[PDB]
Amino acid sequence: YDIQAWKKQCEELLNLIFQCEDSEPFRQPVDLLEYPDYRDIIDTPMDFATVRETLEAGNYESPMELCKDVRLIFSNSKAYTPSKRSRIYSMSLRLSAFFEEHISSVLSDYKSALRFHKR
Ligand SMILES: Cc1ccc(OCC(=O)N2CC[NH+](C)CC2)cc1
Repeated sequence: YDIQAWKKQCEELLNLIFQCEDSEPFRQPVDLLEYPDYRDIIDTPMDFATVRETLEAGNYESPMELCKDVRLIFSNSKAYTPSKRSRIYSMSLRLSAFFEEHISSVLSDYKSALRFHKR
């Protein structure tokens, strides 16, 4: 029933993701000196520090908005990878499975709490 519970649930999930070795390439923006053509392929860079900062600033209204930004991290990895067998893309696939496994109840609980609020 708690309409606000998603925020701490997302903070905790972000903490687990930061602790995970698979999040290393995604903890800060992609290095434009290392990948000089990055912005010719990727329109909207996104990373987990930006997600965490947006959440802490009180700039997400729902866990759906947070989930859209996290999914953008993974779609940017899929778009920039030169191959399906690349190291960073392989890490993003595992991290995405972990994120999706944990975010499902956060989204369901929030949507259920909002429906209860409007019963
Ligand atoms: C965001 C992104 C996504 C996929 C990439 O695929 C190539 C890769 O994973 N590497 C080749 C270059 N090494 C220095 C690191 C390993 C690279 C960057």
